[PDB]
Amino acid sequence: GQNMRVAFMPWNGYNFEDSILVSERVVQEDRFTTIHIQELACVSRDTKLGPEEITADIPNVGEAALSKLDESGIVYIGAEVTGGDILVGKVTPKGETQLTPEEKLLRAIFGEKASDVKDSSLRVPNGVSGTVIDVQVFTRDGVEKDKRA
Amino acid sequence: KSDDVNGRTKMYKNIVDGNHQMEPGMPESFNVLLKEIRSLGINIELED
Amino acid sequence: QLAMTPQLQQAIRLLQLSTLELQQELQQALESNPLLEQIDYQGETTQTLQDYLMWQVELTPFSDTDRAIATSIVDAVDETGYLTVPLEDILESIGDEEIDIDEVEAVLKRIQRFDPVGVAAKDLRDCLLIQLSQFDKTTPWLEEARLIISDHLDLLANHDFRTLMRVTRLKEDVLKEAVNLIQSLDPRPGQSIQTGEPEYVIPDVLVRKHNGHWTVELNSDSIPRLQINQHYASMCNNARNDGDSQFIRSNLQDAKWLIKSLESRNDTLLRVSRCIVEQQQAFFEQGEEYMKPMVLADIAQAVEMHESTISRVTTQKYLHSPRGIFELKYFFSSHVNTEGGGEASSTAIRALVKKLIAAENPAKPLSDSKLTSLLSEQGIMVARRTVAKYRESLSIPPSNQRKQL
Amino acid sequence: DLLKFLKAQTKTEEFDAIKIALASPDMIRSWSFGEVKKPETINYRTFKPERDGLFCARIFGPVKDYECLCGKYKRLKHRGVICEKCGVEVTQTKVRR
Amino acid sequence: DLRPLVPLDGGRFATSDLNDLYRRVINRNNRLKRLLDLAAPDIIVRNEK
DNA sequence: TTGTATTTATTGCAATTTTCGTGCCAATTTCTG
DNA sequence: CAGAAATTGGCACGAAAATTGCCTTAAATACAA
Ligand SMILES: [Zn+2]
Repeated sequence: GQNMRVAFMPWNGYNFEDSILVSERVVQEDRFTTIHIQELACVSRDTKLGPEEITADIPNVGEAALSKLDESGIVYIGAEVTGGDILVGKVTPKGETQLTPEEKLLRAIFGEKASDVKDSSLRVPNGVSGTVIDVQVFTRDGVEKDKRA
Repeated sequence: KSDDVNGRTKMYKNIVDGNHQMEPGMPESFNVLLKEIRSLGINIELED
Repeated sequence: QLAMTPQLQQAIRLLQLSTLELQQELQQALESNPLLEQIDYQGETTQTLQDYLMWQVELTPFSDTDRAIATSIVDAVDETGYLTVPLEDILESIGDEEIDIDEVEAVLKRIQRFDPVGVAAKDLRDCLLIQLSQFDKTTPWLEEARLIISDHLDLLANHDFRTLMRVTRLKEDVLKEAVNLIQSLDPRPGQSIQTGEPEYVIPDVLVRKHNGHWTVELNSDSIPRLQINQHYASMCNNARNDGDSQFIRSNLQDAKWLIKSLESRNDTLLRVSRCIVEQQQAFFEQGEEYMKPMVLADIAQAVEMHESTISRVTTQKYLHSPRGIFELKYFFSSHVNTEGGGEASSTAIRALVKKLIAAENPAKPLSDSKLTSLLSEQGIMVARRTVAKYRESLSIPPSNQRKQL
Repeated sequence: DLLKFLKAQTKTEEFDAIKIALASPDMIRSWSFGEVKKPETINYRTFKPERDGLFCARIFGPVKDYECLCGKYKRLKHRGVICEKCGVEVTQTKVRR
Repeated sequence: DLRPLVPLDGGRFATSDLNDLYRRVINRNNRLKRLLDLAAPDIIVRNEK
């Protein structure tokens, strides 16, 4: 702990029934400031309609949400994430859908990459904030390592 | 506030509408109790 | 030939069954034979797109009839957010004689401006126009993009950029910025609220690497196995005469036969899988495009069986390699000639074609002739029509429909 | 009429007593909508209910709102229609409760 | 819907307690039906009952 | 001694259907004079 | 402007490959006459 200059006296009821009254210099000097570290995981499994892949080009999201993702689709170290920021860009494949003229029209204008893929990217939970300080990548033997790993 | 499925939405709609009034209804965890009691071979029922 | 008795044909028929169907069929024989036996949270409500749409329908100042119409309209919305039925089917689902199509259109135009905007749109043109109407009037290229969305969308679909310039009277500068603005829109507005999980397949055969050589074994979790009930077998020795012993004898015989037929299927599957993975070690080490052109007659020469047996065994059984999960019939492919007298597999030419197409110049896509000539410099010797067939199997648009600005 | 159909599924039953007694076999057969004959729950190949199973769709109801199992009848305009190909009625998926 | 299956990550529908207890009863009932149809010796049918 | 009812052993053949690569040529795009 | 070169895919070849319905008993063995 810390050595505090303490006084024993009642002060206008702000230390009533086990309460504690603390000065503002204790907060200014960062005497009881602590650091808490929390980890999150993103797992890419193998489905029957092809495998899931971790990529930096999610079809439906804009160019701002991908601002803090590198070429391999993983957040930069040192980026201050908050709220629902994307940490790992992961995409799961949807397939085996028969083509229809409307589906062909939709696939032609916006490209084939947007179609036949879903979005399963890892995002920061609600009410969680911090700074990315460490990223660890585990790859099964046989799978080809990306640039980050 | 807890269990009546059709009353939760009515209460929310009334609160958003500025009318503070509820239609109570019946909890959804007593129907489960009735269905679990009468799956033991015991005929329990509401009457009248 | 071979004297085919209907008890051998059942053992033969056991091969061409998946593990799920095999376990389904084993239960029927298990419950019809006394002497056989086998050796061995509440949840949470997620919010889908239609639930979100209903949460807003109930909070919108509709009327009694308007809310009934909105219920039908929201009900006929798939997971991509597009209306799947004509408004004449909704007017019919209402079941009222005095309601006209004008009211249905009025309610639809209100539902179409919910969250997400553009949901419950009849088609792509309407879905884009709805989103374009919500933009502020002081937006660049708004009218230019709206013109070509409202009038000429087939030209953009076929990448007929030359015709668009003539009809819309536009230059290169605006025809690129407006098209980029169009691409900035959302093609599927209903996928924002997306809920679901993918479907997985538990494999039958597992192949891995050990000490530099590939090892193969059956997946011990899903392998089927039976056993003989010893308590009933202990009653064989004359508990009582006639039926009391004859029934147990005639059922023990068939239980033994069924167990033998199941083991004779597991061993055949294991040997076929080992031969398959031994003949294509190149595929597992360095992915596709190195896969050999093998056929059934090639496999039914090392294990010394008949081609019809290999045909039956490899039906609907999956193999798990470090690369992924495969059909165990994916490894049997066609072939084309090659320079040097060899052969090249079609499943490797498909990968090469995909790789070449995925790296062409976007302004000038490669045609089928420019792919045939490019392949016929590594000695692949493929006709143009075969390249077209491979491309259409890969679902890749022709060269004139891949160009872009 | 859809208005009455939608209004007649949010009503609350009125009562003033709860009676308990013993269940006759005829009473139990009156409660049920079908007989369960096979012990399989889910197909695991199509991830759909198996026929005459614990989680069956003809006995206990649809898995999707106003949508048959095979897919012939799929919308609200067909409400109440029992499909002749698999016997699944097209109603709400809450009737499984 | 009052005895649902548990979906956990990995495509695993683990069977709950009530479904196990129902499957056991259904298996025994089907075996007894088949044995009674086959006219099995009374010892086996007594054990099945 | 032999003739016979009993019990194993048998997981392939041979038709018949389906799929393969590649040529002909008409319809649609692109291009250079 | 416009005829020509280029591209694309439906349809048609023989050959190969993959499926599917069956010979719905022959020979070794232990027992009896
Ligand atoms: Zn049906």
